Amino acid sequence: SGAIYVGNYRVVNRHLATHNDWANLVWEDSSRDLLVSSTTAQGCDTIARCDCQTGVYYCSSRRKHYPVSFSKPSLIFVEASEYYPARYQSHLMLAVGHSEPGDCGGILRCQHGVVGIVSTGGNGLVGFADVRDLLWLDE
Ligand SMILES: NC(=O)[C@H]1CCCN(C(=O)Cc2cc(F)ccc2Cl)C1
Ligand SMILES: [Zn+2]
Repeated sequence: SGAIYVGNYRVVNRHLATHNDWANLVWEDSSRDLLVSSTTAQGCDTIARCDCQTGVYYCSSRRKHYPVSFSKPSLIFVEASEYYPARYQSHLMLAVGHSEPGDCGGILRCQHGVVGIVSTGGNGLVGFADVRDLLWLDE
């Protein structure tokens, strides 16, 4: 669980979106595992606009933050689940680091701000759905 709040936006993993997020939909993309919904109050997260490859993510299964090097956003094959058939998930960045199914929603961030959220993982790897290209979150 976990979301990014930037202005009147709520960014969540599309597979964990609620009835409320779908009834207030702005944008959603199954290929990225992302869903953005409208909120009434103001959100104060800063989104990073950069090409950083180092940062810190929160791992809720360990109740700890961890520093990682992560790859550049790309199309990576993701094993079938109860939410999706087997497919390439776009805009994904991988890191060596601990991850568990309930860790989805944990924020990844660099000195510039929010980079993305935990979306995939397994075998000592952790995958993050990137949000730095979503320029419209700012405006
Ligand atoms: N983005 C997706 O399609 C997700 C949907 C939920 C399932 N999923 C995972 O990777 C689950 C997972 C397994 C594991 F061994 C360690 C961490 C995680 Cl996040 C793919
Ligand atoms: Zn950065």
